Amino acid sequence: DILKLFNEFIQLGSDVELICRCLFFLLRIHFGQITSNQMLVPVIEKLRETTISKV
Amino acid sequence: QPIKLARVTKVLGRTGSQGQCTQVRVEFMDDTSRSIIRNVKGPVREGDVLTLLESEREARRL
Amino acid sequence: PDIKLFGKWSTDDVQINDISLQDYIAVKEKYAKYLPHSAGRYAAKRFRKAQCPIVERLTNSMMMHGRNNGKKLMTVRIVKHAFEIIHLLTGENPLQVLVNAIINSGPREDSTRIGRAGTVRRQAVDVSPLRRVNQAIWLLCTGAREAAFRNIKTIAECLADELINAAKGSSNSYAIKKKDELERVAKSNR
Amino acid sequence: QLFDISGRAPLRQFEGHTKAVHTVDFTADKYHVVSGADDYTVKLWDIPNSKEILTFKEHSDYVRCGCASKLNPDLFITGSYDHTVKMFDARTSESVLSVEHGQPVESVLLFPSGGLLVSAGGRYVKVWDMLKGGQLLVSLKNHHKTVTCLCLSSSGQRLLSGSLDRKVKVYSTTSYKVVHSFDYAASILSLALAHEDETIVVGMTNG
Amino acid sequence: RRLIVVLEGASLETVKVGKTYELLNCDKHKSILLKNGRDPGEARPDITHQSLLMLMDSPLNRAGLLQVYIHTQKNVLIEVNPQTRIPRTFDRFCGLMVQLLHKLSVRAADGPQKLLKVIKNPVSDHFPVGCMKVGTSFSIPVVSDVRELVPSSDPIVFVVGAFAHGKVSVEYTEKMVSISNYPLSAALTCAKLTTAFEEVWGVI
Amino acid sequence: RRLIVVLEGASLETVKVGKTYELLNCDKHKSILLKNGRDPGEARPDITHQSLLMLMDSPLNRAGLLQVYIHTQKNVLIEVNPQTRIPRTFDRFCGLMVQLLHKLSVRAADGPQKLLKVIKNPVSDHFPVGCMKVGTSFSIPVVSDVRELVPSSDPIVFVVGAFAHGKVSVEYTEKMVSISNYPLSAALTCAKLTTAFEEVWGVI
RNA sequence: AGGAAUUCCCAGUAAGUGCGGGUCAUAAGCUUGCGUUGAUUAAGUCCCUGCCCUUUACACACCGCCCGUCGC
Ligand SMILES: Nc1ncnc2c1ncn2[C@@H]1O[C@H](CSCC[C@H](N)C(=O)O)[C@@H](O)[C@H]1O
Ligand SMILES: Nc1ncnc2c1ncn2[C@@H]1O[C@H](CSCC[C@H](N)C(=O)O)[C@@H](O)[C@H]1O
Ligand SMILES: [Mg+2]
Ligand SMILES: [Mg+2]
Repeated sequence: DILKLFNEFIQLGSDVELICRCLFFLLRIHFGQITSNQMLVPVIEKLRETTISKV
Repeated sequence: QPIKLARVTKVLGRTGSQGQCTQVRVEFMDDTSRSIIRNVKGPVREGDVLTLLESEREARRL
Repeated sequence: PDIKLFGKWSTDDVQINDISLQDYIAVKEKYAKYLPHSAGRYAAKRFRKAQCPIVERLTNSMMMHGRNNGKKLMTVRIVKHAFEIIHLLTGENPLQVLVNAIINSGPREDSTRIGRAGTVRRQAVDVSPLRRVNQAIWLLCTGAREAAFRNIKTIAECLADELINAAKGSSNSYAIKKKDELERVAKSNR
Repeated sequence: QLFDISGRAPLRQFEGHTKAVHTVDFTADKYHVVSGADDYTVKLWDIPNSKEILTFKEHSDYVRCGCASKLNPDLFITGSYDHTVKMFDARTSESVLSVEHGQPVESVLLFPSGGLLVSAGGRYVKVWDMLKGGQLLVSLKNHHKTVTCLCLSSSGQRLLSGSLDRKVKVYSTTSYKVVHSFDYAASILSLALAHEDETIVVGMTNG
Repeated sequence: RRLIVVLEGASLETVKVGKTYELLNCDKHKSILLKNGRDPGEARPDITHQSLLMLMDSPLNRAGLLQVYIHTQKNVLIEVNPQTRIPRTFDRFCGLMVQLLHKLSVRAADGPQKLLKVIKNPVSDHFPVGCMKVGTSFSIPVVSDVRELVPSSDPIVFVVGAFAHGKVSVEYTEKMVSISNYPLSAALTCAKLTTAFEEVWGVI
Repeated sequence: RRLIVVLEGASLETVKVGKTYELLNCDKHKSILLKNGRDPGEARPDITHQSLLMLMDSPLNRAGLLQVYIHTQKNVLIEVNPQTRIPRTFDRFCGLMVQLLHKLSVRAADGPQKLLKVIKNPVSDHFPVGCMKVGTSFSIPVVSDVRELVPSSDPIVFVVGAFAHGKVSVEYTEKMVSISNYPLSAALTCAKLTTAFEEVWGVI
């Protein structure tokens, strides 16, 4: 859920640095588990496009 | 429910509220690459191996 | 050369069937000694007593219980007699018997208490391997002491039968009863 | 009761039997015991486990003589004053072979090689083969009283029999004929042989 | 196998009036209870008295398979020997506690063995290890059959409160059970716990 | 169907000391009792005390399925209402007994309905029709299982001795039974009697 | 073999044992040295009981205003 909510926050363009610091910390610590779950595939695709585009 | 094995990755700290147990991060020895937070009673350091009867319960939950 | 405890019990044949307790039971080739009396400083630093051989730890913890403290040679001979009796009765390596007894006697989860004046509540918690070994040794020594008290039976035979029953996993032993009740209370408090 | 040869108190006590027990012996493996008592039953116990493994009730009188085969832990023979020597053996719940003797059986011995069973009843000493079940190869009497005990020498050929008439008879197994005699002051209840023929011990009626 | 009965919250305590010491009763000491703002109606030695009469005369104690513990309100633990003969009438009963509570022990007149002895807290130390520990209370909605809870060959601990009001709550019990749909006295509760036990264990 | 129990040989009487009227109690009246040489120890009112407490508190009675009768040594026959509450404390119990003997009966505190009243001898006349009488004592060589003696839908009369020493013997009892091989108290005999009849009649 | 309450204690530490001295104070059924044997658990939090402080050296990096009352 938080990854979906983070996607909305980056697109609005408000408080990007705090969310980006929060976002990158979750991805590293759950890197092994996130890869296995196929349900999270669409979320990362949307996150991948938004994150680099906004920064 | 089969017996589970976990390895301690990071030692967080002592609860204070819940006696004097230690919150630790544990990752399962299976190739599932999962990781949860558990409460340990007694001296524990990084690299220890823990035996879990129940792998579903989480230390910090609502 | 091969180092054998008391000159007759080998350590190569000893194997540990628990992966969690492999790093906290010192019985293998590096920790093999002739006698359980080394006069080291194993209480100097945290976690260092994991390097002390398990037989010396059993000797130390058998001195605390039901004795005037400071008499180590008596405890060494008690341990030697117990090992001899175990070998006579069961016919296998007493070191394997002791290792299996310590593996079986150790609780896996305990109950952390939150206590007020009125009532006390519990939460089931994990137990570290070092505390597993400590409680296993403590329970075996206490069970042997309690069995030996006010009976025509010397401490050596009670210790021998306690290790035999714990290694077998039988419920006739003190440590198995304590471990089962602790896990039962932890299960009830999940 | 199990005892240590250097202790003072029994290591293990077995409470299964109800009346007096008179015969007890180990097995081929050194961790089980077979016992026979006067309650017409014979029980097999485990030493480390401290419990009775198995029981048998197939005899009609006092059971006072028993032997266990050295080759196999499963095979052992039980004799009684009921005129029957029943071999309780293998891994089953009943006797596999039985043998009839004309007098109460004082003692039984199993010859290690060849499966020969020697049984003593009254004056008679009877030899039975296990290649063919219940085959009396030879029955012999050289005593003028009841035969008490039967012993085997270190060599397979020599065999000794003691009785109540102050007289011990030494036979060859090959010929089944007496080759020597020994004469004593009192009736020989026990006859014991050391390694080779180093020491001969005879225990009497009196002290 | 045995049955362990622990009397929780016994109202056994000693007070002095005039030159004499006697156990605190609600009726005999009505005036002094009103003094110091102590609420009346808790000084009830009778509940322990009626409960004790049922245990010590029960066939299970007669056969030697009953052991009784008393935990008073002042956190004092008392061991009850099965060979003890408790006073049947109220007055001389109170003399025993006044004898017991000051001298900390009671020796038999015709026997060298002690009969009543005060020991170290907590009571959980003195149970056989591995025994099951169950309490009795009406607050449980479900009525449980006593015969079903009886172990075949293991000791078990049953805790009965010795108070007219209140709920049994001690640390060592693992389950709470009710065995009747009606509120009953502690003494009768002692009866229905024991009377099921002899029939399972073959004492008739 | 209903269980009727009569307490035979009860030791209930009132004596005069000073200007006040007090129940004849053994302990309280050692000085008076020794005079005239009548035997001490016979006056044992407390046996009636705990017996009523066990009987009245039993689940059968609050079900409406119990009747208790008192036949004292001085040949007084007493009825008790099932709604009656027996005092737990002994002297309050001796309080109520005193007013019965002189005032012949007692009304409820909140109503005119009768809780206690002494009626005419014999007790056999008030028994319901088609009821058979059974006696209880230890001396019988054969022990009777109480579960066998219960009738399915017939009222039943049992006699329990409330006296100190002796044996029950009354004319209207048709048969005599024993319930155990041990010497039991009248309270426990009342305790066991009420216990067995409970499950058979569907009361739990 | 000593209840309820309460006191003390983290490494040659707790506990046991012997052997000396009486030293310008104190010390006699006491006081102090010396040696021998020698352990179980713990190396961390402010949850209770409290104690000591604070809330105005500009590398990189991090962070971005404690509040209220009465007097003059
Ligand atoms: N039906 C029943 N089953 C088991 N125990 C009972 C019981 N009725 C009463 N008790 C026990 O008897 C004691 C006195 S009865 C006191 C009543 C109190 N409200 C209560 O039930 O707890 C209590 O401690 C209670 O545990
Ligand atoms: N085992 C038993 N079975 C049935 N009733 C018994 C009993 N033991 C005692 N009672 C009853 O309890 C009362 C007091 S006991 C009275 C003493 C007498 N010797 C006896 O053992 O019975 C008696 O009235 C008797 O009827
Ligand atoms: Mg002490
Ligand atoms: Mg000294």
